[PDB]
Amino acid sequence: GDLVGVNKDSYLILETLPTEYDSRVKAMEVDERPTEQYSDIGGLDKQIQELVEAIVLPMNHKEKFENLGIQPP
Amino acid sequence: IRALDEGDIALLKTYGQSTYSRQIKQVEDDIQQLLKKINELTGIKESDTGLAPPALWDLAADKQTLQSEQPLQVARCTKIINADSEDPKYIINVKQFAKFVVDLSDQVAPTDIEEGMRVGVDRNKYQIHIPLPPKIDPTVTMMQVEEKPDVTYSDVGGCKEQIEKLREVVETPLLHPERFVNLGIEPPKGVLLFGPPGTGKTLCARAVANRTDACFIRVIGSELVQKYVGEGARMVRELFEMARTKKACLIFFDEIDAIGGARFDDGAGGDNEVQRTMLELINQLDGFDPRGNIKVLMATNRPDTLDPALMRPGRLDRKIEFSLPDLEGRTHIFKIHARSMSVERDIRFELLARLCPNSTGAEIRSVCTEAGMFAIRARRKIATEKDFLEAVNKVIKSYAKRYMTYN
Amino acid sequence: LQSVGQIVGEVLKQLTEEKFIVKATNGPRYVVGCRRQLDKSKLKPGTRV
Amino acid sequence: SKLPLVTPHTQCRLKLLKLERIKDYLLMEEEFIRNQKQEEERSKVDDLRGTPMSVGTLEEIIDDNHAIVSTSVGSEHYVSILSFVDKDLLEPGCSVLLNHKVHAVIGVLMDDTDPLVTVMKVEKAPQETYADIGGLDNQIQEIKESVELPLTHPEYYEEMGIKPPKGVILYGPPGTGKTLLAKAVANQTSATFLRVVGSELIQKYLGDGPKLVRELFRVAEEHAPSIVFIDEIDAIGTREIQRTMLELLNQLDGFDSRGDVKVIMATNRIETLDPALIRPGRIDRKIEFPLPDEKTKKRIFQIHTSRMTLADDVTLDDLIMAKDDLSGADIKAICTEAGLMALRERRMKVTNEDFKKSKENVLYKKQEGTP
Ligand SMILES: Nc1ncnc2c1ncn2[C@@H]1O[C@H](COP(=O)(O)OP(=O)(O)O)[C@@H](O)[C@H]1O
Ligand SMILES: Nc1ncnc2c1ncn2[C@@H]1O[C@H](COP(=O)(O)OP(=O)(O)O)[C@@H](O)[C@H]1O
Repeated sequence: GDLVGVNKDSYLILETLPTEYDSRVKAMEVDERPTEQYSDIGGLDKQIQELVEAIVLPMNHKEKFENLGIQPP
Repeated sequence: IRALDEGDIALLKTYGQSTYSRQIKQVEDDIQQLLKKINELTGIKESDTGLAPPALWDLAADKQTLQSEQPLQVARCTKIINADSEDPKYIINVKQFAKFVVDLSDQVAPTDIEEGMRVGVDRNKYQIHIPLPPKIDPTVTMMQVEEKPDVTYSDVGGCKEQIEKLREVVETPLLHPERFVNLGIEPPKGVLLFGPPGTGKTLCARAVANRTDACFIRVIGSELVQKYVGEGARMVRELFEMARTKKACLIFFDEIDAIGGARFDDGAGGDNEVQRTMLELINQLDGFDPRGNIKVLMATNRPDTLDPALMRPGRLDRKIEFSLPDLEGRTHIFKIHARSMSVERDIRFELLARLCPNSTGAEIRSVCTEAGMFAIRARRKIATEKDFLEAVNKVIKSYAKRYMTYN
Repeated sequence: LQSVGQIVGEVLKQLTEEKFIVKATNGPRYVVGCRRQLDKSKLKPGTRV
Repeated sequence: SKLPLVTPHTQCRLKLLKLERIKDYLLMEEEFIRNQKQEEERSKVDDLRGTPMSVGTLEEIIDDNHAIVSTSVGSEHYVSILSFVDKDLLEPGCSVLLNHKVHAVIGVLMDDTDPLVTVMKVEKAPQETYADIGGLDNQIQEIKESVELPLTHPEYYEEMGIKPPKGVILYGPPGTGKTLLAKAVANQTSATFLRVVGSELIQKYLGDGPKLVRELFRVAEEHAPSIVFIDEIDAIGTREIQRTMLELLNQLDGFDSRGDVKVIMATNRIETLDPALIRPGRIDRKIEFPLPDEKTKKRIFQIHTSRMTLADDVTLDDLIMAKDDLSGADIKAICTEAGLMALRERRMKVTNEDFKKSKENVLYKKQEGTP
């Protein structure tokens, strides 16, 4: 299940290729990187903290979770 | 009674004839056979081709280009390998044919080629040389109006506040961005139009499209509702991409009640697919990624029926009500409709307006037309107040149209 | 680089000791033969060749 | 083209004389045709389009002479357009002839797709005329004023500044001649006739209803002067079906400018019609088709029995009399069954008693129920 470039007539593999998922799938990823600050959200501070501790903290550290032994959400 | 024995039909069709029968049926068979002989003799009719006027075309340039250029195939680009950026290599997809690894031509440049991008390619080496525009679905691109309707805001009667508030959003920021930017305000980007049928909502949409000066796309409920799943959502994706291509654009949904129906689940899944399409729309209007300079107009006869997320401000910021016209509005629309006709100068229109019950503007145009037919059926070249009163009577009594349940 | 690929395909009824029916992948089926030296008893309907 | 209409129907030598006149003319056609250049233009163009030429579909036009074309294998090709191709005749979805070797666009092919609506284009109105209908004079003037006069003479309305009426509903008990009147007006003004029967626009597929009505209006406006007939609108008229209603209502009233296509909609249950579809703005002409009265019934009897051989004793008045109990279709049924009854007893000349027992038996089969 690998992507390889072969000879157009003799079909001999003469290149390996990076796996291509789909054009749409490549469209889904974010490249513009929007700029809305957390301070721009008002009143939702508790929910913001919930989402941050659920998502960002597993990204940044992974040590405070493993030191406990928890599976991050 | 015994059935018709062969002798009985024989005598039936023999004794009862005139002394002409044989001649005229034989002559009719000759009609048919001579027609067929004429048809076979003239041959079939030439169906022909294009072939614009003869003096217009050809030149040896045609054949020279035919024998000199290349019939490029079209391929989806993908995954610029960019292994060393001195020769990047690309992947191409020839639909239902193959997938290739290729390079650019001596003409095109790496900056000219992006991922996807729907490039063109030669037919035997499959080297890439042409920048082609992306595939817009034809049933989405014909949706662009391409022709302004012959209606202006002056043709809309009575709804001064409605037209003012709608022009504040769909026309003013495009015409005068300076007012908003120098005051530092963000204008609304979504206007919903609601009211009873025949009050002029589609007329206001026509006026906006005539005065828009930007890219205006009409949208109808039937267009979005495909049969196959996700296809309507796909078309709305392409429609919003098309709107993004234009430097600002106006999107009009007529009778969004066709798709915006509130989500329900317990009906064995319900319509669902229409809900999925309106969900893709509800995301496109405001989801991830800013919408852009896309101002959007919806008109519907059932404002309450649409899903609450669609009513939500930020996607539908300003909601406008077209109620049944008042007496002044009825007079104004009667004037507007009577502008085009050949009528008496002394038609006291406000009388006709106060004879009118709670009649929509469609009723006003209908009664004006009925006066037109009264005048024409009378062959008179001037419509008179008597014609207008008969038209009022006809229209009103027709709309009114045992009934012993009354009092 | 001089090597040339070979078309894969499943086989079908053998008509004789030499001629077989092979269903070349998703493509059409052909009447072909064993080269000279391969087995003959092992080639039964359903052998990838 | 078609033959002239010979208008004696009794077997008389006038009918003969008209016939042999027609035979004379067709025989001159035969004579003339039997009693029997641009090689430069052909040698350039029809040799540039070297045979054979493939048939494909045009998707987009990019440059003045460059366009994208797909073919039946599904591949996509950016090809050039030779100058002789009429650009204005080219649009997305158009069938295009292509050079076999280099796929270059070499001309537009007249459309042969969209089969179903191509069939319902019928255009086969000429079986009837205003002649075939008798006594529906008020209805005739109404529909003439609404749809026929604007097509034949839009000059009156344009001079008056009037935008012509843009919708007609016909209603009444069945067999009163609504379909006949629609076909007759289609015959009087030779504008293309479109007929679609009610429930047939209701479809299992979610899109097929609104899609079908959209394509029918598309083909109607493509034919330009056209009349579209929806009989038994009640089937749709009285979410998905309501969405087809919304599509039809917006195709009538909504965006864009419709132009010249006229709409006739026939219903048997007008009072059950939903308020939306009966638009005062669009549907300003509602034409009732009452059960025929004595004069109208007499006219229908004469029209239908005209082609039948009749005896002297037939007193049409006793057939006409009593009340407005029946319609024109029932009258045709009486005429037909009287013909059969005369045939059984071996009359090729139907008599009064034949019609008497015919009307009696029809009234027997007319309605039912325990006392
Ligand atoms: N206030 C008005 N001024 C002028 N014309 C009007 C007015 N209201 C209605 N009309 C006429 O009646 C028709 C109303 O259609 P409209 O209400 O726009 O359809 P919809 O209800 O589907 O939006 C228009 O074609 C217009 O000519
Ligand atoms: N006024 C009339 N003149 C002649 N024929 C009529 C008349 N009314 C009804 N008919 C007969 O009835 C049939 C048409 O019925 P119609 O009312 O048009 O059907 P529908 O109710 O489906 O519209 C025709 O065959 C026609 O011969």
